Amino acid sequence: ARGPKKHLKRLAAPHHWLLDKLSGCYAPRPSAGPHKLRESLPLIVFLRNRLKYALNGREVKAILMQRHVKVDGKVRTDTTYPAGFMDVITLDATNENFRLVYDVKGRFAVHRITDEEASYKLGKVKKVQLGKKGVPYVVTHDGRTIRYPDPNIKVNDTVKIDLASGKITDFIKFDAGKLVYVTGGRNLGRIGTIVHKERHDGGFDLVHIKDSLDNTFVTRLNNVFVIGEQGKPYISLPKGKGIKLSIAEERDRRRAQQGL
Amino acid sequence: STELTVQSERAFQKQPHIFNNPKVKTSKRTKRWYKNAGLGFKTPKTAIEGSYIDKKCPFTGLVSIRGKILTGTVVSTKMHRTIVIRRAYLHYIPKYNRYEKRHKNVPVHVSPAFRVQVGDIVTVGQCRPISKTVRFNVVKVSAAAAKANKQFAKF
Amino acid sequence: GISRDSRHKRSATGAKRAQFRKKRKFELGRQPANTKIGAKRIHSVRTRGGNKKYRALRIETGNFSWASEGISKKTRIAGVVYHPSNNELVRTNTLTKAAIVQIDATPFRQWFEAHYGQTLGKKSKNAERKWAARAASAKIESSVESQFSAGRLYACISSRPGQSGRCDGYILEGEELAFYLRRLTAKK
Amino acid sequence: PRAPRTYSKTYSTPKRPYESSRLDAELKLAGEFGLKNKKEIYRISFQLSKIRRAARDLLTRDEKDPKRLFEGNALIRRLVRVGVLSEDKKKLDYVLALKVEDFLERRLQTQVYKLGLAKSVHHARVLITQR
Amino acid sequence: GFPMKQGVLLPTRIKLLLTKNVSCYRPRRDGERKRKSVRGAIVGPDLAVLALVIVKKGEQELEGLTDTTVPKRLGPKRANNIRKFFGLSKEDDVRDFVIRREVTKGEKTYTKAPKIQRLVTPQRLQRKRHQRALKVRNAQAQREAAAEYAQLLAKRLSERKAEKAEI
RNA sequence: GCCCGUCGCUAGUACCGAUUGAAUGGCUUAGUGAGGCCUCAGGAUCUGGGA
RNA sequence: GGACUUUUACUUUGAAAAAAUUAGAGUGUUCAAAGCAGGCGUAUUGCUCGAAUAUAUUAGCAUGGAAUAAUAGAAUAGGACG
RNA sequence: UAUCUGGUUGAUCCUGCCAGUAGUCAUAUGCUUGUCUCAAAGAUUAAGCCAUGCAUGUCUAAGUAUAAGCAAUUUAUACAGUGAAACUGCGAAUGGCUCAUUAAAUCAGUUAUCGUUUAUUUGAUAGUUCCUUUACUACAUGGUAUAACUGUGGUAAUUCUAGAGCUAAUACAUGCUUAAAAUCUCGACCCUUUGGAAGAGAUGUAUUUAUUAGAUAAAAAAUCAAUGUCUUCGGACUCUUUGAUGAUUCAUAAUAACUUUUCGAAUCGCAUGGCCUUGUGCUGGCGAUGGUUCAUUCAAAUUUCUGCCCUAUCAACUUUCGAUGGUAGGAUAGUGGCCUACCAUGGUUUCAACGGGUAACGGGGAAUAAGGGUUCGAUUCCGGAGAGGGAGCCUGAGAAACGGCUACCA
Ligand SMILES: [Mg+2]
Ligand SMILES: [Mg+2]
Ligand SMILES: [Mg+2]
Ligand SMILES: [Mg+2]
Ligand SMILES: [Mg+2]
Ligand SMILES: [Mg+2]
Ligand SMILES: [Mg+2]
Ligand SMILES: [Mg+2]
Ligand SMILES: [Mg+2]
Ligand SMILES: [Mg+2]
Ligand SMILES: [Mg+2]
Ligand SMILES: [Mg+2]
Ligand SMILES: [Mg+2]
Ligand SMILES: [Mg+2]
Ligand SMILES: [Mg+2]
Ligand SMILES: [Mg+2]
Ligand SMILES: [Mg+2]
Ligand SMILES: [Mg+2]
Ligand SMILES: [Mg+2]
Ligand SMILES: [Mg+2]
Ligand SMILES: [Mg+2]
Ligand SMILES: [Mg+2]
Ligand SMILES: [Mg+2]
Ligand SMILES: [Mg+2]
Ligand SMILES: [Mg+2]
Ligand SMILES: [Mg+2]
Ligand SMILES: [Mg+2]
Ligand SMILES: [Mg+2]
Ligand SMILES: [Mg+2]
Ligand SMILES: [Mg+2]
Ligand SMILES: [Mg+2]
Ligand SMILES: [Mg+2]
Ligand SMILES: [Mg+2]
Ligand SMILES: [Mg+2]
Ligand SMILES: [Mg+2]
Ligand SMILES: [Mg+2]
Repeated sequence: ARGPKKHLKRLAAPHHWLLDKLSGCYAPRPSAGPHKLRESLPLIVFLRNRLKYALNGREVKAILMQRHVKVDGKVRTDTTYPAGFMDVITLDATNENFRLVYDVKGRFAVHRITDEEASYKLGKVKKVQLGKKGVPYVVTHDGRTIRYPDPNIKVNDTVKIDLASGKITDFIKFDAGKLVYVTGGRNLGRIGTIVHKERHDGGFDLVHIKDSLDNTFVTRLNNVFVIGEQGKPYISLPKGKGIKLSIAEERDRRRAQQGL
Repeated sequence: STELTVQSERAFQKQPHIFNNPKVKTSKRTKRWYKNAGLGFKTPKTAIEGSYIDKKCPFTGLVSIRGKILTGTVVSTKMHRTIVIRRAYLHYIPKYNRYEKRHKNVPVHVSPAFRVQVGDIVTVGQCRPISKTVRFNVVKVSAAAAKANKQFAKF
Repeated sequence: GISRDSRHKRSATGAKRAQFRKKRKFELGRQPANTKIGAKRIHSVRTRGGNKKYRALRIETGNFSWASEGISKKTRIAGVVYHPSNNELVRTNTLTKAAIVQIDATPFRQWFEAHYGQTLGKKSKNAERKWAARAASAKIESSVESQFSAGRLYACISSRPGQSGRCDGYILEGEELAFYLRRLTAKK
Repeated sequence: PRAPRTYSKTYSTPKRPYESSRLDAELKLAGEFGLKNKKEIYRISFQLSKIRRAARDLLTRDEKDPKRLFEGNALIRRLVRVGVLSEDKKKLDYVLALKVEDFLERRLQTQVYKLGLAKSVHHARVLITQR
Repeated sequence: GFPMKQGVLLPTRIKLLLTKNVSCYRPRRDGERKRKSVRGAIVGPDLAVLALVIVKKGEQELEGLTDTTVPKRLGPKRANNIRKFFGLSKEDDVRDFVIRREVTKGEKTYTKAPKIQRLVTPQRLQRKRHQRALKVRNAQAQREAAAEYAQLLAKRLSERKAEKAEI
């Protein structure tokens, strides 16, 4: 309908943000960026709706424009900048670092990380092509382009990215039995090693997954994000470790911790 | 369809960028290109052995099979190089908790690599639009003749 | 302007269809270049998304390659003699892809006799070396060698003059040349 | 273009308009818990109706089916919470019983009277509204 | 009041479709064209005003015209225009040839000059140097990273050759 | 006792009906055809063949 | 990796899947329709639970079943294996 | 949350409808009306018509300041603060509103691009630009023509503008530059071998064409033409380099050329330091704006499978002037009868085509509570369409735009 759409009616806004139905009408429409609209957490949301550091949206621009906030290393000043999964958000003042990884409910959690871990990030490589002049490149889920990767890096492998400098320093192949983080679907936020891949030529590979509770599920290969070895992630996980408790199990945990 | 002639158009029929150098004396006159369409569809031998041209041929032409896979049952072979199949299908109606017979005709391209007749069951594979109505291209014959030669004269 | 929608047009059933929405520019069409021969005239058309397309109307030289010889020269286009689509393109000498044209020969003759030292139809040092190194390899082809005597060579336009602004092509050869030769006289 | 405000109505009117047995039965309640409306009874019968519908449904599911266990237990402790469901009878075939009067005898207007403090439900009403 | 328009010919008035960069129309909006009445270029008794331009001077002076003279509002601003308006050669340094306009502040007289442009200055030359530098500095950096990869490829081949001679 | 139809009064509805009756809306033949676009020209003026 | 595969219906489990609505959990908006809040302290420089679940049916995808109901098979053998 | 009752008879049991009863995010109207919270609302009829006002404008240290503007102090005799106006850039293609059209259309779920365009955001990305290549090309940086303005004017009348005189750039228009290397072609010469050579040109990216590489289905041999590297000069060639997809003529590269030749920074702001042969030399900090190609993101455009209300007092329909297919072209961002040539005779239908109706936008949904159903959805979210009716088009990444233009009709 004539051109690019610029608004977003709250209600059409993605749910994992947790915005209230009333109080306004629109939700902030995520800028074009390194993460898709529907799977992103705009800076406005993070600074005010999660960290509670700002009350106004107008106060969020106030915070940002002093370059207090900086994403994956760079300063960044875009109220609705599309922060996304694996990104690293930093506040120099307040000496605070953050990673965007998922809940178990499929929400972006406030997860505090050490200055040391704020060094780097993890990127799923999403395609590996031959660039102009024969220079091979990889391209990761957050749309970084990295020239001259290791030949043994293929698609779906995950990659340790420097940040300070753009380079790669490692890569975990997509083998049977490797720590996986689920990034979409219902099983969003669950974690579980990998059992086996259903091939399916020309239409969606299924990836059978089992966690550290001997529980099993299945997602499309698209939704699967390797992050290390069973036992050994390559980043700190949120509390929960992505195990998914039954509504009963959750009930009891909450009503077992009852006495003030 | 094709049959005979092959060089029977106003334009000279050729496979693009498949050059045969006249300087180099060859023993097969014309260099021929083909692929396999994938999804484990055998490129039949008439496609390679052949000399027909068809740039809408799944195996010797510039189409690709991607998308859907449909198996219909062929109900008309009157159009040169294209067929119409009847897709055989069956359809539920909740209020009455029974079904009702339905059908849909589909037009599909058919390479001279295949030799289809009315009655054959035919597996078709989706491709880019190829004509006003055709979005499908034969790809494999599950049939044969449907007991034709088993109907000759008396004893 | 010219719409390329399908939504005019009867449905495969034979049914008539109602108008739903007006013409959109993104289904638009433009008019034919109908490019002719001689004295360079080329206009740009502004296409979708920024982007130029070059409408050659009138052209006198194109870049033409002698496939089997692995070289390509720029020549005058003498022009048109056979067209598979429409014979008025020929009579009007109109330039389009697939047009059979005659080109010039002289640039290909100069090359060949410089490269082979053999001359078509009818004393340097290393040059002698190279020529003698070639041949058993200079054996041309009957129906091409004969074209040079007339100073005019058959060629199939292979570019799209109305889109690219270039009128480029290859020299006819082998069976393909045989083919248009046969038409060229089985109609003359 | 703003989120709709959701509402619900909270009562239900009896089909037969003039059934004197039901009409007596309703009035007695009105004068026994100091109500002002047939609606204040119509309301509770509606609250009940769904609680019962809920319970009915769960009962049709298997003994110790996950949903049954989760939402059934939850429904019970909610009911126990306010004092409609007695402690002993605590497993939903009794909520399946229950009764309008059980819900009534837990209103603040009645509890204010039940232990002294008012002596007559009507004094008890007047006291409540008057802050 | 309708204006004349060079080129139309005609001694009447006509309505024309005008564009950007044409007389008798100032477009309000990019790509806007308006249809507008226009008077022809040929003179006739219908004209309220003829616009003449003395090309050369008669035998006598015309009062408020040849006997009064009014100076150009603005002086040369761009570096070389200052050069040509005084004929100077790139040696003389413009800075002092730039014109200066006086203005009184009651009991203060101020002097304000333009701001020369395309004037060659230290700051510019520094930015020329710098870009020249980056192009080369990158170029060499870009060569290294290739060679180092060629290494990674070379001694990978040297793993698949001490492997393919192990078993 | 019941009860059928023509005939007569009031009121209502629909039907047939000269008027080759009327009206609105959607498509459309043939004829005429604005305008922008594309194109063969043109060349007030104004440059270095071009605008 | 090569070489080939009689067709279907039905059923199962799962994936992919907007929110709001709906069913429904948690939480005393004073109640309630709602809302998605809120709750604890050192109430002087903070601690903390949430923001579930279900449904989502026809068609398409993916996995298990082999009853029921169809299809096809070797009889002028142009049958089957090697 | 599985209920019925009144009325045909003298009375009776039925069939059967009328009436009662109950709800309605269901509208109107009548009467009556105190408090809290909540809060729909010119859809239905007339996508009928509209007085006036408002609803789209916009500036950072960082494109353009000689306001004959304001301000003065504070280092500023080029400029330097602040800033009207104007140029330039960007935006006005979002939003908001309505439901007229629309019945295989749209829409939903599910697909496809190996079928394309894509401002912007994000990440990558450029040593090649000149020239018969010693008396040399502005790089210490090349060209004017214009607004605002001054001043002369025209009309009853508008966001009308004319003649004259100025002056800017990240507007317009031009136009230099940088290492080493390797490979190709030519070849002055010398010498006959088995044969080699000084030095001459060409090789950025993009555009167009033609050509070749892009292997791999397990292993080996001979010969013909050209021609590689190493000679223990009969001869050997040993190790020989390979990306992605289910699938490609894919990504990428190589050869011969082609082009009214695309891009390859003449831009701006803060800082002013190092280095010695003391040239105002040579270096050099942070980050703005820009820029080609690729990727990403926001998109778009088409597209697969299945699903629509009433209707036979609609049975055959489709090619007038494309209906269904084949070939070639043209056009398009691109597939395609999209359009044009040639050729053929196809395409749909009782499993309801084709035609008609709809007081028809689709969907999420709403009402009604045993279950199965029935009715509704102009309308808070998604999709589509429109801006009195039609068509045409300029700008632009994006519009067939209407708070844009153009014509016709009202
Ligand atoms: Mg935004
Ligand atoms: Mg796919
Ligand atoms: Mg035919
Ligand atoms: Mg034309
Ligand atoms: Mg400047
Ligand atoms: Mg299911
Ligand atoms: Mg939900
Ligand atoms: Mg009676
Ligand atoms: Mg009676
Ligand atoms: Mg009697
Ligand atoms: Mg009734
Ligand atoms: Mg309304
Ligand atoms: Mg209206
Ligand atoms: Mg000033
Ligand atoms: Mg809108
Ligand atoms: Mg000029
Ligand atoms: Mg520019
Ligand atoms: Mg080989
Ligand atoms: Mg390979
Ligand atoms: Mg290619
Ligand atoms: Mg200094
Ligand atoms: Mg009728
Ligand atoms: Mg009949
Ligand atoms: Mg065709
Ligand atoms: Mg004709
Ligand atoms: Mg016919
Ligand atoms: Mg019917
Ligand atoms: Mg309607
Ligand atoms: Mg609706
Ligand atoms: Mg409806
Ligand atoms: Mg309506
Ligand atoms: Mg519109
Ligand atoms: Mg109106
Ligand atoms: Mg019309
Ligand atoms: Mg319009
Ligand atoms: Mg508008």
